[PDB]
Amino acid sequence: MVLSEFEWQLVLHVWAKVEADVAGHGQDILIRLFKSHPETLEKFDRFKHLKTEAEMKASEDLKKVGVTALTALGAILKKKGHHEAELKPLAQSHATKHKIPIKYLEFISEAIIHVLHSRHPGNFGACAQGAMNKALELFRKDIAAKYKELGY
Ligand code: HEM
Repeated sequence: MVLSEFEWQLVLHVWAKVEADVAGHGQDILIRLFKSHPETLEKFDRFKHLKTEAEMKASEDLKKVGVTALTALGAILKKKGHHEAELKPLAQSHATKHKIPIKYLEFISEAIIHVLHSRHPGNFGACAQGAMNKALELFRKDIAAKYKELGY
């Protein structure tokens, strides 16, 4: 699949808004992921003992991990699909080191959309949501291709 230039424009304008508060978006995304899908927290050896939303909000480690993920995602999105070099190492680490199934990447994609809608009323309508859904789908499909090459 491919996104149109117009779809990329929508994605990257949204992402530039995310960049005004990367840490806050990252915290909200991971907390939404862990509350909606608690099994995902087990994959985080650095902070899998966290239990409550208040503990998660007080964790500097959770915040830093969220910032790193959003930073990498932003760098990849800015390649507008031409992201082979940037995405390959990430796909490899998630297959082999972190052991993240595709279903968990679907869960985090849902969390991203949810948080974008929650944090950006009036600036995240149907056009932007559809474009971001497609960009995240492309990201997941390209990761899945690398997973298949590894037999994961
Ligand atoms: C938008 C999707 C995601 C992006 C862009 C992303 C990006 C990253 C990056 C850049 C790193 C550090 C470098 C590396 O190890 O490759 C990382 C680490 C990690 N990721 Fe992801 N990730 C994503 C989704 C996920 C999901 C859904 C999970 C688990 C359910 C996960 C689990 C981990 C873990 C456990 C680490 C190590 C964290 C730590 O150091 O404590 N990632 N991720």
